[PDB]
Amino acid sequence: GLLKFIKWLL
Ligand SMILES: CCCCCCCCCCCCOP(=O)([O-])OCC[N+](C)(C)C
Ligand SMILES: CCCCCCCCCCCCOP(=O)([O-])OCC[N+](C)(C)C
Ligand SMILES: CCCCCCCCCCCCOP(=O)([O-])OCC[N+](C)(C)C
Ligand SMILES: CCCCCCCCCCCCOP(=O)([O-])OCC[N+](C)(C)C
Ligand SMILES: CCCCCCCCCCCCOP(=O)([O-])OCC[N+](C)(C)C
Ligand SMILES: CCCCCCCCCCCCOP(=O)([O-])OCC[N+](C)(C)C
Ligand SMILES: CCCCCCCCCCCCOP(=O)([O-])OCC[N+](C)(C)C
Ligand SMILES: CCCCCCCCCCCCOP(=O)([O-])OCC[N+](C)(C)C
Ligand SMILES: CCCCCCCCCCCCOP(=O)([O-])OCC[N+](C)(C)C
Ligand SMILES: CCCCCCCCCCCCOP(=O)([O-])OCC[N+](C)(C)C
Repeated sequence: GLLKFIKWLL
């Protein structure tokens, strides 16, 4: 979880 949202943010 979580990492996918950060990959979008990046
Ligand atoms: C600054 C913070 C101080 C500490 C406060 C206490 C917070 C404790 C939070 C503990 C949360 C535990 O989540 P979990 O059971 O794995 O739910 C997620 C389940 N899935 C992966 C299936 C979506
Ligand atoms: C704004 C204030 C924020 C404070 C944040 C404090 C965070 C404390 C984190 C404590 C360590 C939690 O490690 P964990 O659940 O085993 O991680 C790995 C999770 N998976 C196994 C699902 C990959
Ligand atoms: C993008 C990733 C998002 C992950 C979100 C994970 C959410 C985990 C939530 C875990 C909540 C389970 O504790 P609860 O029964 O409500 O605890 C009691 C709470 N009080 C002491 C304040 C009454
Ligand atoms: C990036 C985030 C990682 C997860 C960090 C842990 C978050 C834990 C939050 C738990 C908050 C519990 O509060 P409460 O008073 O029982 O509210 C209940 C609110 N609902 C009825 C809408 C569920
Ligand atoms: C404001 C201060 C900010 C400090 C921020 C510190 C960040 C620490 C990050 C610690 C990351 C630990 O990764 P890990 O559990 O081994 O990853 C497992 C990843 N997969 C599930 C994809 C394999
Ligand atoms: C008040 C709310 C503030 C929230 C602040 C959130 C900070 C999040 C920082 C997340 C940093 C994640 O690092 P990472 O790549 O998994 O680290 C492991 C490094 N290697 C890949 C080289 C092993
Ligand atoms: C105890 C520590 C303080 C409380 C921290 C609580 C953090 C909980 C984070 C929960 C994040 C849930 O993401 P969500 O709405 O499903 O994502 C948006 C999805 N769409 C883009 C498709 C609309
Ligand atoms: C008001 C509160 C604001 C809090 C804001 C927190 C933001 C946290 C951002 C965390 C970013 C983590 O980056 P990373 O995974 O190491 O990037 C890797 C990127 N490349 C693969 C291209 C090298
Ligand atoms: C505790 C304080 C919480 C503050 C919460 C602030 C909420 C408002 C965040 C608004 C963020 C807007 O980003 P955006 O232009 O859609 O990003 C797109 C990013 N890429 C171009 C890399 C895809
Ligand atoms: C602090 C400003 C917050 C507001 C940002 C608004 C969205 C702008 C558009 C998205 C910008 C994406 O940048 P990034 O690929 O992650 O850049 C990383 C650059 N360094 C490798 C040099 C650290």
